[PDB]
Amino acid sequence: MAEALFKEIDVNGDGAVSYEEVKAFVSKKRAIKNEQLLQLIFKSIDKDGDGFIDFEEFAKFYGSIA
Amino acid sequence: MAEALFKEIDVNGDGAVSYEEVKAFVSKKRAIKNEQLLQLIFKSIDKDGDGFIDFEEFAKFYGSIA
Amino acid sequence: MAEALFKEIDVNGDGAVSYEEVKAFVSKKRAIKNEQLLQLIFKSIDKDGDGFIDFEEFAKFYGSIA
Amino acid sequence: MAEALFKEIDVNGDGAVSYEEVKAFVSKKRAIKNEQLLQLIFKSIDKDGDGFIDFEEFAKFYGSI
Amino acid sequence: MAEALFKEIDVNGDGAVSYEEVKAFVSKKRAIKNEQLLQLIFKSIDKDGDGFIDFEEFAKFYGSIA
Amino acid sequence: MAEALFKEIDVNGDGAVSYEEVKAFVSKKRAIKNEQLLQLIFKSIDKDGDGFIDFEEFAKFYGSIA
Ligand SMILES: [Ca+2]
Ligand SMILES: [Ca+2]
Ligand SMILES: [Ca+2]
Ligand SMILES: [Ca+2]
Ligand SMILES: [Ca+2]
Ligand SMILES: [Ca+2]
Ligand SMILES: [Ca+2]
Ligand SMILES: [Ca+2]
Ligand SMILES: [Ca+2]
Ligand SMILES: [Ca+2]
Ligand SMILES: [Ca+2]
Ligand SMILES: [Ca+2]
Ligand SMILES: [Ca+2]
Repeated sequence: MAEALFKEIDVNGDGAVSYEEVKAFVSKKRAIKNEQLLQLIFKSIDKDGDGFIDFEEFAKFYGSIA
Repeated sequence: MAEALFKEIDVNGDGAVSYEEVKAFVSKKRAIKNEQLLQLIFKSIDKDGDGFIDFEEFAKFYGSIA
Repeated sequence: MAEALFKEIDVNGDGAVSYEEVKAFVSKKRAIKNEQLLQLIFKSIDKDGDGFIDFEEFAKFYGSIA
Repeated sequence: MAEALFKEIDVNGDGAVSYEEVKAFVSKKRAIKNEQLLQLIFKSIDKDGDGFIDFEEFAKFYGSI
Repeated sequence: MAEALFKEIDVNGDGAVSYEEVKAFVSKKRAIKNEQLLQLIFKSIDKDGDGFIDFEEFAKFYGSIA
Repeated sequence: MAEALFKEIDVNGDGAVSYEEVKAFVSKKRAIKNEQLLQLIFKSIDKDGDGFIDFEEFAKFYGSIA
């Protein structure tokens, strides 16, 4: 929704989005999306869900990128 | 023109472009392009040209993309 | 192979790949690839192999973009 | 909003987002973005707003970029 | 070292890799990688494995990306 | 140079660059730039300049990046 996005970009809440706030916001979103993708990928490799990739989980991932 | 393009990369003026000067140039050019693009987008949203994006301007922009 | 790669990624040598480890490795590898490509490009201009592009080399390159 | 977003990827209105609709939505969204950008760029070069870039306009623009 | 990859690129078996063979290979590999990634994302959201994202599954996804 | 560029973009030769012309050109130039880069890489691997990569050239390249 238009209103919430505005409030999030407007960090100093003065009701004017500056160029610097736009730039910060775009960088922040890009960072968040890249971190989300990497976690999604990690969780896909970590079959047994324990937070680590063992050598057998790894080996399976690696043969399968084909 | 040839000299001018070389001089732009050769930031310490020694008449030779080092590998670090190439890397720095490739970064600077990419950063300039991204600034230019972002500034252009910004200016397109900033309908009254006052250097800031107000909620009204922001709603008009959000609405006309999706 | 998978083995060597697992070892490379497992920087702390504890036999497990952590998410922090995956992040480090992805950043490392991205950086290496960029550096390889920029080196390959630089080497193709640096015709005498001395580690600098001189103006003559530059003009041979600027001259040839066809 | 999750419904708004869902209802948009779900092109055929069957309440199910297929893999093909994901792939199409991703492509569509990429296309629209690029077109919008190219529109802005063009407009920025076409100072007099006549719908064409003349060599005078192209020359200015070739200045900065 | 490199033999399997060279043979995979060298599609006509002449013991040479041509520019067109390299190009066809790079495109082929890029197409498969983009497919594997998008499939991975899809599958992570399709929790019941039925090949569709239903509204519950999607809301869990979109909610989970904050 | 600029006029050479402008004339190249002005496909219909009417002295004006249209929006359709700009679109046509961006796709063209994108394609050209991607070919040019792949070409530069290829040429760097093809040490003997016969226009083909033989196995000993390929192995050398592969080793250099491994
Ligand atoms: Ca503000
Ligand atoms: Ca695990
Ligand atoms: Ca220098
Ligand atoms: Ca304004
Ligand atoms: Ca104002
Ligand atoms: Ca470890
Ligand atoms: Ca040199
Ligand atoms: Ca559907
Ligand atoms: Ca004009
Ligand atoms: Ca061949
Ligand atoms: Ca499902
Ligand atoms: Ca024309
Ligand atoms: Ca050769």
